[PDB]
Amino acid sequence: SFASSCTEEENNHHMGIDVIIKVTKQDQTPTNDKICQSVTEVTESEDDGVSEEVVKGDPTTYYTVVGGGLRMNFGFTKCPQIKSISESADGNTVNARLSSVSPMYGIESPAITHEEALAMINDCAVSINIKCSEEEKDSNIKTHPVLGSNISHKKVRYEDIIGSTIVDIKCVKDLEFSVRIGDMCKEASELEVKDGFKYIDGSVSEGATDDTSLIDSTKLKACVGSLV
Repeated sequence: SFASSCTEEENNHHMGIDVIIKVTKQDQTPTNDKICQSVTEVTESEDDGVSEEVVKGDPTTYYTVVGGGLRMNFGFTKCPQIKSISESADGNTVNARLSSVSPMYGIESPAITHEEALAMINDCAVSINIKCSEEEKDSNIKTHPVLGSNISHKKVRYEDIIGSTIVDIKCVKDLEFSVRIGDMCKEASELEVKDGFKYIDGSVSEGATDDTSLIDSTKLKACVGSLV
């Protein structure tokens, strides 16, 4: 049930996901504000060569965002599709935002039942892997503005969404993360959830909290996707 706009209908939700992330690199790291160097998509459930099993696990789409002196890898398993990936940098910090796109922008997306949405909320899991990059090529920024999920990072019901968070401490000092799942047309109280953590000074704090100002989104730049 795809639609490119927001209509009034029960048990018919345009569910989306919006990931925001702010990384503070180590001082002793080489300068690199060259964001959106590359963005690649790939979906594999550990299903390929050398890894055969009787029971194959859930497939997982990985997004690798190279820029700002970092290689950011995000793994989504059973989550609303990601259609927009933006980034930005300044100083030793690099911000990135990965999300679905709301029918409000005129993009079409699936509308799922209230029940199907609750299960998705339960299964959807996001993995985080952040490595250093020496990549020096030019930013490959899009010509058009960043489209959004229409979901805000306000404090709402907590949901164990975020999984493994692995980072190369050489270039990564601090790291703040926020994940939001909800209706992209109109907030549905029971289907609005969020997960997040604040890795500061080597310490991790978890839980839902207001992150509407984690990053200044107006600074974000749309990254162009590529392959191979």
